[PDB]
Amino acid sequence: RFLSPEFIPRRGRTDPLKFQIERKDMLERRKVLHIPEFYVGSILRVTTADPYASGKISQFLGICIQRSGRGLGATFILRNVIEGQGVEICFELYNPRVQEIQVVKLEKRLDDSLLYLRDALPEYSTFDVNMKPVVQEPNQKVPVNELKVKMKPKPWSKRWERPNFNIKGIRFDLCLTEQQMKEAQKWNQPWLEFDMMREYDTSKIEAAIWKEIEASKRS
Amino acid sequence: AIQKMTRVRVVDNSALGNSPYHRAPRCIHVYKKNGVGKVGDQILLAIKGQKKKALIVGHCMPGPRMTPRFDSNNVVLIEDNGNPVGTRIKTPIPTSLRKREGEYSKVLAIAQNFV
Amino acid sequence: AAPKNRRTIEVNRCRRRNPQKLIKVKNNIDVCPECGHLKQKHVLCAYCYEKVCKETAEIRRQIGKQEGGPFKAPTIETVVLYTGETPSEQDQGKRIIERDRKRPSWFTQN
Amino acid sequence: KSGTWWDEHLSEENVPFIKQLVSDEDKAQLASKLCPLKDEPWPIHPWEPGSFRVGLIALKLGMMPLWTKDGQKHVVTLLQVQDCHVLKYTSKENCNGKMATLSVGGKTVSRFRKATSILEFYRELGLPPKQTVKIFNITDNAAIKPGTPLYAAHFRPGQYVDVTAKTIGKGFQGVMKRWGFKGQPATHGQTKTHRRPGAVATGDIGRVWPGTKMPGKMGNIYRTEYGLKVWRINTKHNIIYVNGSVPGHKNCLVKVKDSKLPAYKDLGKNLPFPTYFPDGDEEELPEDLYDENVCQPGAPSITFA
Amino acid sequence: ISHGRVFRRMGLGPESRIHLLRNLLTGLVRHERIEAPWARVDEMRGYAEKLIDYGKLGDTNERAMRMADFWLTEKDLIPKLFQVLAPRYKDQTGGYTRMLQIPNRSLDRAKMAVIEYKGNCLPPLPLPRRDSHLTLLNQLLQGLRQDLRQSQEA
RNA sequence: GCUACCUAAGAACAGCUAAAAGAGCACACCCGUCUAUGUAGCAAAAUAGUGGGAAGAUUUAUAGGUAGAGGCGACAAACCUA
RNA sequence: CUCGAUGUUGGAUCAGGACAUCCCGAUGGUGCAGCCGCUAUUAAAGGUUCGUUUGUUCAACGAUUAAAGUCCUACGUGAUCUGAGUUCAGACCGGAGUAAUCCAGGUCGGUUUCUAUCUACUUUCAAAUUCCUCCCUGUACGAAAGGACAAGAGAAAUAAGGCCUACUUCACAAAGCGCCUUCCCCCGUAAAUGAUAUCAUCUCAACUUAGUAUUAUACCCACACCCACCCAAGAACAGGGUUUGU
Ligand SMILES: [K+]
Ligand SMILES: [K+]
Ligand SMILES: [K+]
Ligand SMILES: [K+]
Ligand SMILES: [Mg+2]
Ligand SMILES: [Mg+2]
Ligand SMILES: [Mg+2]
Ligand SMILES: [Mg+2]
Ligand SMILES: [Mg+2]
Ligand SMILES: [Mg+2]
Ligand SMILES: [Mg+2]
Ligand SMILES: [Mg+2]
Ligand SMILES: [Mg+2]
Ligand SMILES: [Mg+2]
Ligand SMILES: [Mg+2]
Ligand SMILES: [Mg+2]
Ligand SMILES: [Mg+2]
Ligand SMILES: [Mg+2]
Ligand SMILES: [Mg+2]
Ligand SMILES: [Mg+2]
Ligand SMILES: [Mg+2]
Ligand SMILES: [Mg+2]
Ligand SMILES: [Mg+2]
Ligand SMILES: [Mg+2]
Ligand SMILES: [Mg+2]
Ligand SMILES: [Mg+2]
Ligand SMILES: [Mg+2]
Ligand SMILES: [Mg+2]
Ligand SMILES: [Mg+2]
Ligand SMILES: [Mg+2]
Ligand SMILES: [Mg+2]
Ligand SMILES: [Mg+2]
Ligand SMILES: [Mg+2]
Ligand SMILES: [Zn+2]
Repeated sequence: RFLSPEFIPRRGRTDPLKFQIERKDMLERRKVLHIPEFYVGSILRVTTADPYASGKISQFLGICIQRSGRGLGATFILRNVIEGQGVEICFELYNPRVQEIQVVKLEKRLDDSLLYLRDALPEYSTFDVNMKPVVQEPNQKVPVNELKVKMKPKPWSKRWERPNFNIKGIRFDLCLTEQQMKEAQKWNQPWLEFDMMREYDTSKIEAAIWKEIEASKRS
Repeated sequence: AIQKMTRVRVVDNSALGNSPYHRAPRCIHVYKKNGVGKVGDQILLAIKGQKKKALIVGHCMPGPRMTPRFDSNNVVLIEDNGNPVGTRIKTPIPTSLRKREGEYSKVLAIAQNFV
Repeated sequence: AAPKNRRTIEVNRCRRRNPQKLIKVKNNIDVCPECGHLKQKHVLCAYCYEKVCKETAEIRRQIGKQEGGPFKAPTIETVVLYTGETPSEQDQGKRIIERDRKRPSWFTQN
Repeated sequence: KSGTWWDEHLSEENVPFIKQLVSDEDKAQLASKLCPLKDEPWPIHPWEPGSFRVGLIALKLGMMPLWTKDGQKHVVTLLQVQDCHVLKYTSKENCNGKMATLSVGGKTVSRFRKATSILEFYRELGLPPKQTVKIFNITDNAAIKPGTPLYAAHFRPGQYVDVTAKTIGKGFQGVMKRWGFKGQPATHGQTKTHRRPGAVATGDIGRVWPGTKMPGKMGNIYRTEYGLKVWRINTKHNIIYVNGSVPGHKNCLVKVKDSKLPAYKDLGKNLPFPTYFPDGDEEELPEDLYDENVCQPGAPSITFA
Repeated sequence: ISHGRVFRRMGLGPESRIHLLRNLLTGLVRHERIEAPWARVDEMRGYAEKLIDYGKLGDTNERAMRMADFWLTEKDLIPKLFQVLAPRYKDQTGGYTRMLQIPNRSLDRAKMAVIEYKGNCLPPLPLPRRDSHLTLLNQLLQGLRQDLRQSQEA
């Protein structure tokens, strides 16, 4: 069972009714536009109506580097390098201008966020705009791509080596020295992982959401 | 996104923009009352010791949803009338610029790729 | 910034004796039914709590003698048995802390 | 002389019984008011130019995005009408003001926490107590009988409303956050002066003018957002989708009224008057009312052809 | 401003707060009843409840063992958590602890609280008991209840 | 018994580079560049960081000598018990 | 007046006021065709930019703007800040002097304390200004060149007040770099009728019109449950909730 991440509300004091009525709109839009299962690291091709484009339609293919937001506003960022120029577009999943979302290559990566690809070699962000969709077998585990990227010379957009980021898909041994890695460890917070009161359990929330999703599919 | 002192990248093929120089092209004025330039705004550049107007065709600052964000601050050199100095733009430029064909018709004619 | 003039006792009395500065009367004091000493409605009785602590301390000293050292916590439940009592059927398999006194009335056997 | 509360002296057995007892009476009282038109309603006059009708009290559920048929994104605030009833009517003569007034209350609260005078008022009305009561200036032809329930469909999409509520309370704040003062530089020798007001007046007057901007309590005061468009109405849950943001925190109570801006004057000719009576309504309204420009969730994807 | 900030600021910072709470929780598991400042007991009570849930996962759950290893500074108590405390609450889904305010501390007049794991072997605390059902008010309500139940069955 | 200079006889100076050194990097140690803090202060001159030097005209313990019309001074009218 | 001390330039911060108006509004005249100007009357609600060198106030220069106003407020404001300059003790240059030292000169360096007793003040709650684009229109105007006004439509900037759906800093929330809302006027003159003075005359004549707001409306408004707990409320106090008091 894959529950799209935008369905799980963030912790807070929002009245549960607000999330229930928002889910009714997400499910009504999902039967008009098929929103497929995908993860950060998957290759997508998104088609959207554009008033000023040629043919009044635009297509963009890129790797998903971030999934964020909740509710109707949930978005995802696609990244690609076109003519040597890196480009990113933040798409709204439920924006009515979206005509199709095609999963060209379904896969997961070692990290839940690939923002550090902006600081990696361009090759890791380059994907052919006309690459053909690779078939996904039925009831198969989502492939996890264990690629570790090589980074450009510092400085980077962010301190990717810091513990708070918890990035596992970077070849730190090549780009950083041993003294530089020890300095980064000064920001480690070993007590954080054991702080039980920060844990956010969504098991019961997810179970109730699945019931609402199944009811909609019958009607 | 692009303000005074911001160093920009000329994405057209004009000789003025691609000749080597010891100082990088720099914004010295934005033709906006708030002084902050976005895609489609004109700016004044200090380039090879000269003053030349340019049109912003991309920047790294996030914009509205569904709009492209670039890894560099891209500009195109133009004349005071709005004519492009170069003849070809290979770098992709946003389709949103096509809302301004009335004034930027000629600049768009030399754009090969749109995003 | 220093005081430009001395403050009079008349002014000082108005500040010091203002109702805000005075001690407020408490309306949540009641008598404890068990012991008869005073207590606050939302707080445990001091007299009764001290009595419970004294017995708890005595039992804990006995637990120490049985353990006979640090890092010797038991892996089974414990039952306090006073003089004149023997382990029940439910007390089998539990460490028995024997107290050399009569079972306190308020302490109910389970 | 010692203070007491409702379940202070109640035993373990009586606390559940009392809770169930009072809860059921509240539900029964609210259900008895669902047929206002069958309980001797006041005269229902037609709308006339210059007429002012009553507003609502709603709870702020949160914010949500919606897109228009032209492709533009508009964020909206969801306002749920929760047990909104008319409470009191004051004639133009007794108001002490230029117009008559109609008192409205919203959201049920526990009777165990209200003053005796408030409880006896609600006892005579036959309704459970309300958290917030607001006063709406109305014209004589818009009077409604006390006890009449009010619903979200009182408003219609395309209308403009004003929303009044208490802003988020930020406590005691400095001039920078409170008034947008620039403060002082971070470095170049500033001595314990980075977020301070600076000069507060001139030396000549030897005083500080009343109203001078100074540090103090920020927010937690009544503010009104004017000219907010009603995009959508959910009649099942009684929710109003209003354009933009409204003052206050989520789950707060807001006062909803017809917009008083000059551009929106005399636009109530097609609005329910004096209010919407679902029981009287001949044809039940659909679950959702949409403005003509709103993209409905089930509509086909936008195409620019 | 501190809207929605659910955690207190105690000790010498975030780490020291956890260590302060961990020492209180370790003492609670050993002794099963301790007294400490009211605010500190209130903050720790949340962890004391979740620790039992990890104990219920079993000693074979590697994640549960790592959590217990961190929060219990005395290693003889880890067997107690999994084999004594967790089995005792096998039939409960919550409410493993009870917290009560006790008289202010003598030295610094600090607000004080006693916390204990329910079902312990220690002498029972003088719990606050509700008024008897035989009091004047409770008897008047019992009659009202009896009457209503009689009218409903009819 | 502080400090300036001197006398007697003592003590300390890791590691690396160069291997020649009033040489470089850099501890202990000596000094006090710049900023903040502090300003009845921890302190009648300090704290934190950052800095100069650190085998030498170096730093330093002990005892002794030079005394106000004076002493001493790599002259700052320095220093000779805040 | 003050030397038993009223701290001395420019800048930062925050501005109060005048109008002798720089911009925006309304009018008279013009050697005012139009577009731009010049001059005068009325108008102080609102606004009045960012940089290079210089300690600078100024000034010069670059790029803009509807405009980059003139003044007063202890040349406003150091118990709020700054110390580049000036203005102590060190030093150098030129010059003066026999020298010690000196210079409206230049140059490098050089300790800015204060725990607020009193006065005053700490939500003047809510009507907003301006530019540009399109259109009018290549129209009025004019030989041509050139080239409007009013009406209407849209899109912005700033200001004020809020808010967190998304984006972003972030993550039970607070924020901007994000989003939402923003509504009246203002008097100078131009004209009719018509006497003193049987024409005429806009009238400190009686009078009529442009021409005006009792600034509109909005907001706020019931209050011995309250020991205790919780909170989007908060320094304390107060406030909201507890029908969530194992
Ligand atoms: K000291
Ligand atoms: K003087
Ligand atoms: K005084
Ligand atoms: K006359
Ligand atoms: Mg960055
Ligand atoms: Mg040059
Ligand atoms: Mg608050
Ligand atoms: Mg600042
Ligand atoms: Mg200082
Ligand atoms: Mg500072
Ligand atoms: Mg502390
Ligand atoms: Mg010698
Ligand atoms: Mg050595
Ligand atoms: Mg050396
Ligand atoms: Mg050296
Ligand atoms: Mg003598
Ligand atoms: Mg000398
Ligand atoms: Mg001298
Ligand atoms: Mg004096
Ligand atoms: Mg001012
Ligand atoms: Mg004037
Ligand atoms: Mg002004
Ligand atoms: Mg002055
Ligand atoms: Mg000072
Ligand atoms: Mg002063
Ligand atoms: Mg100086
Ligand atoms: Mg000389
Ligand atoms: Mg100087
Ligand atoms: Mg110096
Ligand atoms: Mg002060
Ligand atoms: Mg026009
Ligand atoms: Mg006439
Ligand atoms: Mg006449
Ligand atoms: Zn007692």
